[PDB]
Amino acid sequence: GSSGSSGTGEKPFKCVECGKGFSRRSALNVHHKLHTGEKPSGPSSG
Ligand SMILES: [Zn+2]
Repeated sequence: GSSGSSGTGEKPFKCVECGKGFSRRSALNVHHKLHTGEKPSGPSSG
């Protein structure tokens, strides 16, 4: 079997979409763009 979660960091910056962990207020802002915008799936009419 496998066990031993030792992947902690306590980063100050975190994504509001997944909760990632960054170090600067820039790298996190860029990773966000990835969230806002995905393949053409689910026509959300408006
Ligand atoms: Zn994210």
